[PDB]
Amino acid sequence: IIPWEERPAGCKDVLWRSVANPIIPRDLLPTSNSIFNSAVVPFGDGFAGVFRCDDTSRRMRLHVGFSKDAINWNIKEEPLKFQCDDEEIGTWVYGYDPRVCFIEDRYYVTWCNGYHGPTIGVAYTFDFETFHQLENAFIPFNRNGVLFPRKINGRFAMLSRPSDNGHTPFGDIFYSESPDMEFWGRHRHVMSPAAFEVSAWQCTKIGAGPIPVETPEGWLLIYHGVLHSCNGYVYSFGSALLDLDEPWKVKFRSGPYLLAPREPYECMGDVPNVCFPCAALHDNETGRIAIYYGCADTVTGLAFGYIPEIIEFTKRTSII
Amino acid sequence: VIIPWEERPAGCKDVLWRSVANPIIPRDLLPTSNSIFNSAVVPFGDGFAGVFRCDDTSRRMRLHVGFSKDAINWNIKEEPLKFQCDDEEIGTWVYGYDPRVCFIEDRYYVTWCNGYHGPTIGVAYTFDFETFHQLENAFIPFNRNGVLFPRKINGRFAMLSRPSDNGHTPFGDIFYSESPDMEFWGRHRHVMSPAAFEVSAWQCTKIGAGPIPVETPEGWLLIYHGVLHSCNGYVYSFGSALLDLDEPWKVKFRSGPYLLAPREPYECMGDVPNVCFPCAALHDNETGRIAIYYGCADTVTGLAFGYIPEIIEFTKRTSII
Amino acid sequence: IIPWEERPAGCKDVLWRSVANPIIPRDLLPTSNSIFNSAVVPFGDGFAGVFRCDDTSRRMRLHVGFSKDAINWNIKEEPLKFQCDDEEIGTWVYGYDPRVCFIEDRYYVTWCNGYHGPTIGVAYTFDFETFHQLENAFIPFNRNGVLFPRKINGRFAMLSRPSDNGHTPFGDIFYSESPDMEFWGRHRHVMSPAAFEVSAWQCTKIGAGPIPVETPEGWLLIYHGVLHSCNGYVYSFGSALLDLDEPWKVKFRSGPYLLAPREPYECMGDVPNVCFPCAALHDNETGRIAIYYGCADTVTGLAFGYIPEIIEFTKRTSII
Amino acid sequence: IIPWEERPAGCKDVLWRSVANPIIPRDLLPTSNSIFNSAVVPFGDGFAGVFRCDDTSRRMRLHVGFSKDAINWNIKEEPLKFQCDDEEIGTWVYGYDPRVCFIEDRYYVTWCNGYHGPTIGVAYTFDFETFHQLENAFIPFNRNGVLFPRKINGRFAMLSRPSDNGHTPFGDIFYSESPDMEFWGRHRHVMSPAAFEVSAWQCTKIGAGPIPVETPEGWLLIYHGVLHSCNGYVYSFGSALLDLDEPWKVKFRSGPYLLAPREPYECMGDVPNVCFPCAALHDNETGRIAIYYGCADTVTGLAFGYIPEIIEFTKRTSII
Amino acid sequence: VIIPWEERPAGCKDVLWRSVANPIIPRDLLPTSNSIFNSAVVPFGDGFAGVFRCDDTSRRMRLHVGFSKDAINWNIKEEPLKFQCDDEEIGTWVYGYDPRVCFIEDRYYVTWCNGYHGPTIGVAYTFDFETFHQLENAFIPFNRNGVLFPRKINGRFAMLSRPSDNGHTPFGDIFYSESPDMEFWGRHRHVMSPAAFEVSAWQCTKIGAGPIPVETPEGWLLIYHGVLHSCNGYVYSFGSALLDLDEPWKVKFRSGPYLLAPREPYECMGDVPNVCFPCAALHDNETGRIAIYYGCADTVTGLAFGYIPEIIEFTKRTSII
Amino acid sequence: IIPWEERPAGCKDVLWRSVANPIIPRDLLPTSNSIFNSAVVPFGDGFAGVFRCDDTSRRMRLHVGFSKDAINWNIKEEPLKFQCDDEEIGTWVYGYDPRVCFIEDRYYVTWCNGYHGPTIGVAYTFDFETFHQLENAFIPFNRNGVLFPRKINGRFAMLSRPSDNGHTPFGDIFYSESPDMEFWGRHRHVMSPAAFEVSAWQCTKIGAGPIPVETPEGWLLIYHGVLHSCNGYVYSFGSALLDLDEPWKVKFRSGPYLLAPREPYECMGDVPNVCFPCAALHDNETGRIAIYYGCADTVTGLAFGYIPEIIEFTKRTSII
Ligand SMILES: CC(=O)N[C@@H]1[C@@H](O)[C@H](O)[C@@H](CO)O[C@@H]1O
Ligand SMILES: CC(=O)N[C@@H]1[C@@H](O)[C@H](O)[C@@H](CO)O[C@@H]1O
Ligand SMILES: CC(=O)N[C@@H]1[C@@H](O)[C@H](O)[C@@H](CO)O[C@@H]1O
Ligand SMILES: CC(=O)N[C@@H]1[C@@H](O)[C@H](O)[C@@H](CO)O[C@@H]1O
Ligand SMILES: CC(=O)N[C@@H]1[C@@H](O)[C@H](O)[C@@H](CO)O[C@@H]1O
Ligand SMILES: CC(=O)N[C@@H]1[C@@H](O)[C@H](O)[C@@H](CO)O[C@@H]1O
Ligand SMILES: [K+]
Ligand SMILES: [K+]
Ligand SMILES: [K+]
Ligand SMILES: [K+]
Ligand SMILES: [K+]
Ligand SMILES: [K+]
Repeated sequence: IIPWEERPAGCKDVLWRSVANPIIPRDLLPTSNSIFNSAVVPFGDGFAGVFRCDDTSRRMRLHVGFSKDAINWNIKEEPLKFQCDDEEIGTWVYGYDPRVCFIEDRYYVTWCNGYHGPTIGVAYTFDFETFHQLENAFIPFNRNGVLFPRKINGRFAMLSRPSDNGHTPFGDIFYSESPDMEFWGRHRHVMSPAAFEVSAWQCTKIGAGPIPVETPEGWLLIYHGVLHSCNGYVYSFGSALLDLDEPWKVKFRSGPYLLAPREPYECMGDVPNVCFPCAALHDNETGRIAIYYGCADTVTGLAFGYIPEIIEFTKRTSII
Repeated sequence: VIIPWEERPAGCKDVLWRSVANPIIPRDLLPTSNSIFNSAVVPFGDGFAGVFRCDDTSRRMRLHVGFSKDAINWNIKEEPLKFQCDDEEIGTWVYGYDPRVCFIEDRYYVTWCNGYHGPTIGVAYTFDFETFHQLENAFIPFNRNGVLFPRKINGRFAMLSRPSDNGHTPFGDIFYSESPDMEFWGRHRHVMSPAAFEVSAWQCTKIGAGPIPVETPEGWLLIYHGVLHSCNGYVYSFGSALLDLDEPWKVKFRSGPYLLAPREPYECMGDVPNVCFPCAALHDNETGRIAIYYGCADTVTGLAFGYIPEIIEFTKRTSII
Repeated sequence: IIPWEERPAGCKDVLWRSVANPIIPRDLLPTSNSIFNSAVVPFGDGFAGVFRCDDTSRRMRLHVGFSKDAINWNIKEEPLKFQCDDEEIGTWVYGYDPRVCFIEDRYYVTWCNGYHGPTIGVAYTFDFETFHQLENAFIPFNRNGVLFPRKINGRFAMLSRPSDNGHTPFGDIFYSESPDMEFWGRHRHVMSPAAFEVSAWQCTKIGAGPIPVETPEGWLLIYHGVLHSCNGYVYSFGSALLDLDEPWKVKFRSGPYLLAPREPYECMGDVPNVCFPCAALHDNETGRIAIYYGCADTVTGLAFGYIPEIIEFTKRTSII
Repeated sequence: IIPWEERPAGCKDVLWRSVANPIIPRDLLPTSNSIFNSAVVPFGDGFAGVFRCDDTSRRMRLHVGFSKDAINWNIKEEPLKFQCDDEEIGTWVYGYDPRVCFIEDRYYVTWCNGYHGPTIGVAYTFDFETFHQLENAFIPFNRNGVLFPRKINGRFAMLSRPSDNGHTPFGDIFYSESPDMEFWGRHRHVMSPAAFEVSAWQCTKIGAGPIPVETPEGWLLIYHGVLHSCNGYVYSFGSALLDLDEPWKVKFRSGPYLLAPREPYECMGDVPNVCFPCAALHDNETGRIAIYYGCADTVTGLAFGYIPEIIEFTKRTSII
Repeated sequence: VIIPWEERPAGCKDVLWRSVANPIIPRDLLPTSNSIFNSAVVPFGDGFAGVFRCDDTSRRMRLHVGFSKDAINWNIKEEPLKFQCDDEEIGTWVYGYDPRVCFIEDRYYVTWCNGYHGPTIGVAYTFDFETFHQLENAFIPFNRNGVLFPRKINGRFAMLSRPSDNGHTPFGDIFYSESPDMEFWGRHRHVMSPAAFEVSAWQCTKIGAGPIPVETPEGWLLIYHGVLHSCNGYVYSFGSALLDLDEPWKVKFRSGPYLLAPREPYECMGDVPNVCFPCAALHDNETGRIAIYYGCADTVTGLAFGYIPEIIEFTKRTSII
Repeated sequence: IIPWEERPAGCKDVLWRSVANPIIPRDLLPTSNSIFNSAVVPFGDGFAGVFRCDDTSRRMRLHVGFSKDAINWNIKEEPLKFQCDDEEIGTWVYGYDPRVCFIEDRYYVTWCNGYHGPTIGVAYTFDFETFHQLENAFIPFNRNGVLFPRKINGRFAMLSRPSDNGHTPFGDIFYSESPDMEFWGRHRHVMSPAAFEVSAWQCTKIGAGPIPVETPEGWLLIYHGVLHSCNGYVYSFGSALLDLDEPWKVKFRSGPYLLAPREPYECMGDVPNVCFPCAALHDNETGRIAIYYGCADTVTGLAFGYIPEIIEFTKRTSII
């Protein structure tokens, strides 16, 4: 049973913000400075997740949380530690940008893990108590690693986003596969930022957000895009539809955003003008989807909509 | 013509004061608008018309016509304005922003930052704010902040402009040019450069012309923006200068202080924080009233009021020339 | 008798903001745009200060102010002018970043003085009416000059911060001495920005804030640190303890910040996301300290704490 | 009778260097540092030109020169000074990049003229003794202004190259017309730099060189292209064919260059790795063309070819 | 195999010495070649073969096969090498540079910097140097300086690489990766970073693998390039390291001094001034002789010679680990 | 007796290169990569110097050398190590840019000393065998520190050049005084780069070269200037005359350079297009001066001229 608020009266938008935003405040932990990625999944008869909680030292750590209702979170004060046989991959430097999904028999966590710069860390859990760390999937510099929630033609699949070691001024989404969660390959380009004249909210760089959502015609991808203004980056998010069998083949890609920084909690904070989607919960029998997104790199917010309406919007407004 | 007006508050000593109704145009007036923050406004018939920059939810820059009975409450067309053009190449639409409008002699002219292998100044005319006829782009890229004078200067059309680059330009002088025919342009003259940081830092990075010049007996009143580069971005403020009536590239007085700078929440939070960008004015020489339209945070449109003679006085008193 | 508010009920922070913030508004003077450094000291029956008041031409000027309570200030409308026999040094270009302290027999004012670029200007006063300018202490480019409030083994001492001629993307704190307030030397490195992975609020650049506060466990240094986000700089502030006798030797340095931009008056304004500490009043008998800080380069705020608590926080959280 | 050297036996190149290169040395004048644009034309008995000669102050000045054979030049020691009735336009700041051609009844000179940054200066001369300055054709920033040698459908026509106020990192060629040599307009884009993967010698920026040469198949445009290596720009040059009646319409554009820096005089100098074409003399009866080019921004060189061979090369290798 | 060789010049105390015949390959060997400066060379039958980076007079980067009896005088094919691939997406040619070639078990493999939405490491194999069969690109962009080990390491193929950007990259660490199958890659391990400027400035900006690692009893001998960033550009020098045999990401010794730096006119002047870029080596374990191929000023190819044990001695003696 | 070559026949230049250049080659020492500052003085029976010799690790080290004739040098293989009781200042990181002169009773050496970035190191020797390190004169970032060869009104005096921590894109010359060779002050701006349109060889940055040369008319300062081309920096050098009593007051300053990179040893090497003057020897009786200068940051060269001729050239071509 997923978090839900009905479409506000008179609202014509395909996605609408929770009137209770933010749902997770910056100061939930005794030394939290900000809490703004919430990689959430159903777990048991409630919910679990891995949260980016930056502390008052501005260190980036991951913490486990649990919730009965997916809105009020009980986040562990101790940062998440990963078990690793290999001491060098198991060395912690930093971590941010978590994503979590269930694949076949267990939950997988990806995050941007420091190993001589940003790359994609990978781990699994059965219980959100012990996490077994796997090889980093890629060589740096890479982030916005997002696994598909089932195998594709008998291989694990992940979207990713080649980066640099700074505030990267570019970014294409890529797709890769693995037979074993250890060795990765068959890299395919998915998409590039759009031209400024076509769709400027996604003209500087783009990156995958929540775990891809399967629909009968393809994968619904919710992804961030950046616009470079004279005064900074503005992060908005939107939707695309990927081919089911070869998800690097993009079928439709929204011209308009789904959501952009509007509210004071999106516009003011540690990084102004940021809506960064990180997770979603959905129900295919009602079409309902709830999208979790970071707000100003400070707090966490929720937005709601219907999958069929998002799909119709993505096709009708498509730039491809 | 009855222009909008609010009297200055009790105890306010400022030369310009904001409308208590700001923002006068909201970001979501149209079903697909993301922001509406340039308002090129003129008297038209028994009321007012304008060309508005309305950026949509794809963050595309388009121009839309609007009409108003009082110049405060606007009815803006949902569909973007399309230009008619004799020439297919010039007529091709890439993007448009930064509109300005004025009447010269027998018709309304519209200039805008028109994409043609980069930003340049598009030119068109209209008799009715329904059909627009596009003329040659006035200049080669890169250029924007094109603003016509509202009459010919010694028998030639005249336009202020602002040589630019293809990004968020880190420099910018105002220039003046003439044309006998609205097709060929020349006699380019430098008007002014940014001020020295230690003299007037609100206008030390770059400058550009705003509203159409307003003719006064003490010269053309130019209201123009200026940029300060802080560690966290650009701050856009605006101020005033007086140009020679006959040779308007000769600046006679230029203000040290700004007239208006970002202060209010609607100016300090939005798509581009800390921007007050003036785009149009309405004025009444009988009363000396002036109403200046300005975009706020690249999100919404606001209005500010003052008196022409008080602005002239301020410009002279505080002149850095 | 220093300004004080009790720590809010339930508040676990070492420093807490005044509920009266901002204490100095942007428009206090007829031509002020912003008022955000407040170099304050006790004087006579109350308080005096040197204030950075940027005007509506965005020029950077210094003005003298007086207060009876150190909260409600009466600032002179006319900028401060300095007396100097040397016309070359005496030439005013611009001035910002003032700091003020009494040393032995008079008050000294330092500021970021334009002399072919930013350097540290120096002047004294006996009465806060007439100010007499001394030689600039250093060659450009330097700022964040902050004198010790007594001589150190017989010499005047000053912290500074080598810079460039723009929005400096680096910054270490240095220490220098002078026998005579004219010739300076014995330059020693104090500290550098921390590593991003250890303490990111202070990983781009740092600079000294208020006059050092003598304690039995060392000089308490309150200093700003910068984090470079994709959208610009975020200024926070924290604490270090310097050796009493050789103050370039850092004994303890906080990991977490003491204060970071949170309130709308800190997050929105001429320069968003800035808390810049400029002065402090303290009472060794009660342990109370009141720290003045510029907010968003627009207004002035106050924050309160106890010196023993700040000492304890600095030591327990030390990254060295 | 234009200069000529026959193609060496076995030489397969479309263009070949004079064996006498450099034809103008850097120290020809008592104060010359370098001499490296040579805007040459037939005049009377022999030849005349306008030369960029940078002095030992590294100032950029134009000088008039005369030659019997177009190879050995007698350049005037004193810079060229223009007569102008408008004192504002007639103010000399700097000048470089000259081009000279006869149109109708007199010689026109264009150059990169300082007027609050680079723009295209214009003047005329009947005798190469007195030069009369006209209005600058465009607003800054622009350079590489090159006139057509006759009117095009009753209007003067000029190629130009919108620029910035530095070492410009971009550059498209544009075309403009004027009824009167005063007011300019009908601006049209001619061509942009090529894609890196298609033709990298011309992928950063391009600019017109010699006066266009009229042929039955279009205007022969010889133009420079830049490649941005890790160690700077490399200037090469190539060929295109423009429509006769509407010269902004490009018919053919070479993939390969015609000439690139190879010789020590091209690869070592004030600006290493530069071949910058500035003029040509040609003879339609024989098809001979002689192209003048600056070498390393230090000296002037000559290269030879046949117009029909250049045309066949431009077509065969066309990237349009 | 008879590897090229010249004895050390009389009086010469350097560990490596340039051929007196340099450049051994000129820039205009082919009718349309602009420059020829990577030479990925191996023994083949009775002579030598290689894959050469020949940039053309359009300044396109292509790979060409060549053959030589002596490894000094090369017969390079006029037409660029084409790869067979049955996946059209991966088999699309955009550009290629930076080849390296070695024999592993049953065939020759060739890696190169292959354009696939930016630089990455392309991989192919050949049995005969006539037909080349392309495999998956080994990594996601941006990467280059991919260099295979000449045997499997504990049953897996192994490759050095170099994470990059899509420009003239201002950074660069060498990495190591493994693959069981020449298709999927993983077990990524950091090998080394640029040195500190105050320790060894020829290798302080970025580093990258050069020739195929050469196996010694004392480790893998890695010859690699290093960049120094002067006010006027990058200077590429090359030096030596020894890697653990079994875990080649563990560096045992790393030279402080360079082995070779741009000195000669053919190294200092050309398309990219001040570049010595090593691309291949031939060696003879019986004699200890090694011949190192290197690109000179991105224009021509040179040769340098030395003795493996003397290089090992120098690497240990001068080690900055 | 200082080295001398008479001006080549007909040569009209104020300064002329030695026909023996380069006088010091790059490979004098077993591990030298380049040898290109040579801070030279008369000593005992001949000459002594401190030389910048970068090694084959590209480390910057200073070495002592001696010569009978000041042309052919015997440079010590071992780098120079300074004696210093203070362990903090005595720590060696790197050193370059040496300058040497005799002041009153001993030889002083300054150099660009690494101390948390570049600053001016200072030391003395009586014998060119043992060198005794003093305090760094300034806080970083600074270089091109050049002492005057006597006291000025009872104080030691030094030119310097505020910098940054990279390849500095700016640079003015400053003057400072010290009563004791420990504490420094009375900082005065000497000169800034010229405007591009006035004198482009010196329009990016400038810095002092050889020790100032006393004349009856003022101090002859030989200094470098930088021009920023598209392909890098070009270092040339020229002359100014400073007031004898107040040497920050410039009396005349040359518009043209004295010398600029022309020869292959100046235009090809580790840093192309560099002539960097570092020391001079002179004879007041004859007016002869021999100027040592770094060539392409690879080798050392010599140029000769006459002090009165240099002075008249500086006056006649003065840009102030
Ligand atoms: C603590 C901090 O500033 N972290 C940021 C991270 O939030 C961001 O996503 C990345 C890219 O812009 O840069 C930094 O790693
Ligand atoms: C869509 C968008 O971000 N447009 C901006 C425009 O508003 C701005 O005026 C111009 C110059 O700074 O840059 C961009 O074109
Ligand atoms: C008027 C203005 O913008 N002044 C700022 C000043 O506040 C700031 O501290 C300094 C460094 O960032 O740069 C500028 O001088
Ligand atoms: C003196 C000097 O360096 N002049 C150059 C000029 O030669 C060049 O064409 C232009 C663009 O790169 O920049 C500068 O004006
Ligand atoms: C054609 C051309 O300039 N190619 C270069 C290539 O040689 C170089 O290795 C790379 C990194 O600097 O940049 C470009 O791809
Ligand atoms: C080894 C090396 O590259 N040193 C240079 C030095 O020669 C130069 O003067 C300084 C300023 O450009 O930068 C670097 O420190
Ligand atoms: K795709
Ligand atoms: K003017
Ligand atoms: K210290
Ligand atoms: K065209
Ligand atoms: K390692
Ligand atoms: K001076």
